[PDB]
Amino acid sequence: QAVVTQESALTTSPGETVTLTCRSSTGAVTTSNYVNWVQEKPDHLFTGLVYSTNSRVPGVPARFSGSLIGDKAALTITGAQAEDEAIYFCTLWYSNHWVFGGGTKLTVLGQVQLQQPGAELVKPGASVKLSCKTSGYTFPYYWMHWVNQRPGRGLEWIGRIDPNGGGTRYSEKFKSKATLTVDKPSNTAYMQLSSLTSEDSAVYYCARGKLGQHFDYWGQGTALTVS
Ligand SMILES: O=C(O)Cc1ccc(O)c([N+](=O)[O-])c1
Repeated sequence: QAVVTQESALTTSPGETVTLTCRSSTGAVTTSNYVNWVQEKPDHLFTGLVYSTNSRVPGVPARFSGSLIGDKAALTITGAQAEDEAIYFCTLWYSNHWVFGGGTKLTVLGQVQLQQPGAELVKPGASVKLSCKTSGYTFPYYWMHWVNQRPGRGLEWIGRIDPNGGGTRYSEKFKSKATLTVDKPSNTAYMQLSSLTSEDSAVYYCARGKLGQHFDYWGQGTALTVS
């Protein structure tokens, strides 16, 4: 599997410009990798910033911009603000799966809603169905991705579902673990995990997508603990 590499840490000062980069171990990053940039703030708060290389997510401050610089993708912050101190992840599409970079911790010197329960404790060998209740957009016209993050580990794409017909795609790691469904009348996406083990303990995120536009809005995550 490809490895996506980002600077581990970078420092900027308020009002300066800083550029983060995102490299592919397979070769040059291209627009066919549909690179997306997401921002993590404390307490698992994810915000989509840029999708498909250079499109800014509506509502995101205009000082964020995405581009390709030679071999790699780049996120530039033009006039860093104090609140931009955060972890920035890129993710790349490799024909049939998403791979997240390891994230850059940026130090700054000095309507759409996806709703998830905060936490749930479950027993091993059981199954659990996690919910992602949406609002502020026409739910059938967008896919829903699911992503997890084990403690101290990186982000892993689980899969996605298209509510128009229920078509799914799963990562290799989750292809026999997760079942995605939707309930259109309640505009809710579901992820069921079966045969739970302690290694399933993680925060599970839902994130919106569709062809050409992925990970622009995120749920707050459900911290699932398997005893
Ligand atoms: O948006 C694109 O063209 C990339 C893409 C294409 C097909 C997919 O199934 C998919 N996904 O996320 O599972 C992503």
